[PDB]
Amino acid sequence: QSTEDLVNTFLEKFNYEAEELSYQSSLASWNYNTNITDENLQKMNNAGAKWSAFYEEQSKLAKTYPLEEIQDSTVKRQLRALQHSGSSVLSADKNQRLNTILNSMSTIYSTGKACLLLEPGLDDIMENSKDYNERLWAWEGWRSEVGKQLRPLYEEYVALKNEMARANNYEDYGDYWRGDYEEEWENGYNYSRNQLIDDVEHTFTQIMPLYQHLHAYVRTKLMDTYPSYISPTGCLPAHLLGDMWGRFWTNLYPLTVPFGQKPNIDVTNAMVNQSWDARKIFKEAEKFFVSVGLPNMTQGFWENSMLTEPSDSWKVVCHPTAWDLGRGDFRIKMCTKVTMDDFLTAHHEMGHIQYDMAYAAQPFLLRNGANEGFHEAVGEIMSLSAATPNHLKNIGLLPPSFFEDSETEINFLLKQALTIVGTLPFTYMLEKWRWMVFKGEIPKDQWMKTWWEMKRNIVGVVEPVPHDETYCDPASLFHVANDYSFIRYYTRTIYQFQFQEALCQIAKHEGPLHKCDISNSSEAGQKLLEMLKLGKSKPWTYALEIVVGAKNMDVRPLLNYFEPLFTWLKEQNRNSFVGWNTDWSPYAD
Amino acid sequence: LCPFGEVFNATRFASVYAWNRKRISNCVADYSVLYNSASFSTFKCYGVSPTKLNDLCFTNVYADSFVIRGDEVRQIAPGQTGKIADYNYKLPDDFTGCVIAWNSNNLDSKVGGNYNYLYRLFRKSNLKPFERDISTEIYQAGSTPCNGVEGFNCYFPLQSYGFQPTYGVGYQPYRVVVLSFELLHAPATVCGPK
Ligand SMILES: *[C@@H]1O[C@H](CO)[C@@H](O[C@@H]2O[C@H](CO)[C@@H](O)[C@H](O)[C@H]2NC(C)=O)[C@H](O)[C@H]1NC(C)=O
Ligand SMILES: *[C@@H]1O[C@H](CO)[C@@H](O[C@@H]2O[C@H](CO)[C@@H](O)[C@H](O)[C@H]2NC(C)=O)[C@H](O)[C@H]1NC(C)=O
Ligand SMILES: *[C@@H]1O[C@H](CO)[C@@H](O[C@@H]2O[C@H](CO)[C@@H](O)[C@H](O)[C@H]2NC(C)=O)[C@H](O)[C@H]1NC(C)=O
Ligand SMILES: *[C@@H]1O[C@H](CO)[C@@H](O[C@@H]2O[C@H](CO)[C@@H](O)[C@H](O)[C@H]2NC(C)=O)[C@H](O)[C@H]1NC(C)=O
Ligand SMILES: *[C@@H]1O[C@H](CO)[C@@H](O)[C@H](O)[C@H]1NC(C)=O
Ligand SMILES: [Zn+2]
Repeated sequence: QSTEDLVNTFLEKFNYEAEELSYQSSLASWNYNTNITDENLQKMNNAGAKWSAFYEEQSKLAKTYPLEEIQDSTVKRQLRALQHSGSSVLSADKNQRLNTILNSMSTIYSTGKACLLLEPGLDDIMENSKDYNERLWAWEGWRSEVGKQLRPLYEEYVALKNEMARANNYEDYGDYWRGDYEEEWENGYNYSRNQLIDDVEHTFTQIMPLYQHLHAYVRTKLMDTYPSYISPTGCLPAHLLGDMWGRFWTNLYPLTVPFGQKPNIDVTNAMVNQSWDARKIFKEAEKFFVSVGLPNMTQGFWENSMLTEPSDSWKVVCHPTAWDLGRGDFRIKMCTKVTMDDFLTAHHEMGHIQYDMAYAAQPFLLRNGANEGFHEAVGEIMSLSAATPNHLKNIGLLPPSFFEDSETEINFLLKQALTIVGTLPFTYMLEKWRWMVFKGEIPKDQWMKTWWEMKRNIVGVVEPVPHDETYCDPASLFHVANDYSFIRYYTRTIYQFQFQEALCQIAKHEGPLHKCDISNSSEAGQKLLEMLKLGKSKPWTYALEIVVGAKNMDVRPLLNYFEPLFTWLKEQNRNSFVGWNTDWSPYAD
Repeated sequence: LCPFGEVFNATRFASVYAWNRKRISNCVADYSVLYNSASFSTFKCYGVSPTKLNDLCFTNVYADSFVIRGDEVRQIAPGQTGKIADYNYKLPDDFTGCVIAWNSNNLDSKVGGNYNYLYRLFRKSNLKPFERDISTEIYQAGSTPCNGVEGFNCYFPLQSYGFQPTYGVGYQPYRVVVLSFELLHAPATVCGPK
């Protein structure tokens, strides 16, 4: 008769009534993405609406059970997951206004027009064009046309989100996002929300030196294109960052390459010679994942999955995805080609599929990752281990006479660094700005005067043209125009190397870390599937401590990964000046 | 010469809660045709081996045929616990008989969702060995009963499998037939030569 007794019965019904309404929605969503017609949209919408209505009804009617009497550990957290969802209940009249505001704010970004739509033509100028003037006007124009219409709408958005956060006994909307890492346990495995601000603020100081060096070379390797256009002791302009906003530096590689006479490790020609196809690639990936002790792929995987372009004139999107529809259904959707780039994605998706298969035995509410970064971090180490010279030689796609050169290693390390390390200050800065704005500490009348103040101080990027408060820069990002957390990547970047170091140490590899390999080892995969089977049944502190042996993030493994690049680069700074000055302005010398 | 064949290859099978009973008497037993089926995933015979079937025979034999999932096959055994082993069908500890199961996904699936198979997930107490209950009374969870119709804290006691062709392996439909013997005062008739 106790409350726990009623809770158990209420949960044992939900665990089975959710599994159908989830399966129908998953199948409806998959069929539209597979076939694309004018009639499947209605079915998908109907299934989604039914599932959402069922979930919202159950979440509201599950709030009549107090949590204080629950004794079992996992049973309390199942209701914690069920009850917190649906917290966006503040006012019926205001809900429609908020939804209309969100849709209107998202609409302009989708239908953005600039003389060329965002995807076909606007991206090419920022990604490949090397003309100063062409990018100079384009970067300003994208903000001037699309951005200026988004500023007034964003004013009420923050107020409404703050009111919604204060409805649920929170402080600000940022603290609502910060609740994906909050956990309550014994003295040894507890995490409090306000610590997440501090811990990250630690993990950025130790990366401060290395990034500084990465700011130097590029600065002295972009001098050649523009001899007397940018000062050699100031901040890098935003429009010369290889992207519209500056998230990645990966497209500056042709401008800054140390040794252009040595080609990178490419095996596309060897694949062409031997007449490979998609099934061979996926069988090679299956071999890679089974050699490390993990299980194999089910029978239905090869029959129900789509693994090529449909050449029968039907339209598809076929963006690379992996689907766990539910109840034993696993599929992978990707337009396969015969280049080396898809070889990495083959392992990347199989990692997600294996992680999904790992925790199928847990209750329905616990079938997910430990937090918002584990799921993606698991699938990156497989691509890292599948792109090494040793694996390529062992498989057979590479001649046995191939050797390894120091210049090749340096170039590979710089290529990976320009993609990974360069995105951390930007990711941290955006979240810091958003958190401060949500707190409301920053005055509304000086937002730009504050935003650029961060840009020089943190990431060292200076605007080319002065701007007033009319503009609204952050809305230019897709992840900002739509409500989405932006702190996932910072955690995933650290977690992948944190896992890789431990796995390679268990595999007993001798040599530098970046030349590791985890194949032919049934111990590392066995240890990994120890945490992959947990799912969300235990807090992520236990999941982390099972593998690495600690309780918190450490950035030392990432510094150990780039030790050769750091040491080799350190010599080139002797006849140069490292750092930037917050003293120069575009209008005054 | 009783037709064991029609019991196995029958047109329709029943739900787990309404487990059908077939009584066979005054005939002969032919176990070669059952052994040579080559389509049995599980063939666990408990106290049953072809070595000594030709010296002792029984009087009457009971057969039970139903449809279950793929991962619930292991629960049809003496002493097993779970949901189907205490609310639907229990084997007595002193059980002498055979259990046969086979995959039948090709016949009992529909893209839109087959909803003609049911199972019971709530009850007041465990079922006695070889006991059945098809009660439609609304199961009661809390101390306070509800006036014959459900809604809050009251739950209907039956739920249906939504079989579809593209499920996994442990969720695909399976057909199970259990054969048991009796040793009453009737004349021992079911045993044949050669
Ligand atoms: C996890 O639990 C520990 C339990 O000791 C918390 O430690 C608290 O630390 C503050 C700061 O010194 C003390 O004033 C408290 O007395 C300590 N105990 C408690 C129960 O608060 C710790 O803050 C918790 N959170 C984290 C992230 O470690
Ligand atoms: C695959 O690689 C082999 C490597 O020798 C190629 O072989 C030669 O191809 C030319 C024509 O392109 C022939 O004249 C030669 O006789 C082939 N062999 C030798 C020993 O040189 C081959 O063409 C490549 N492609 C395929 C699909 O076989
Ligand atoms: C995973 O499943 C595959 C089949 O999909 C297994 O592959 C077969 O393994 C047997 C082992 O004796 C070989 O004889 C077959 O030729 C293999 N392929 C096929 C097409 O059946 C595989 O062994 C399974 N798991 C493991 C341990 O890798
Ligand atoms: C139950 O009915 C099926 C009907 O198909 C029987 O299947 C036959 O099996 C024999 C071999 O035992 C084959 O020679 C036939 O071709 C099959 N089909 C036909 C047309 O009958 C099955 O044998 C029957 N059950 C038992 C236990 O005998
Ligand atoms: C998708 O739908 C069209 C129209 O019904 C049909 O012709 C086609 O076979 C379906 N499947 C594929 C592979 O496009
Ligand atoms: Zn991924």
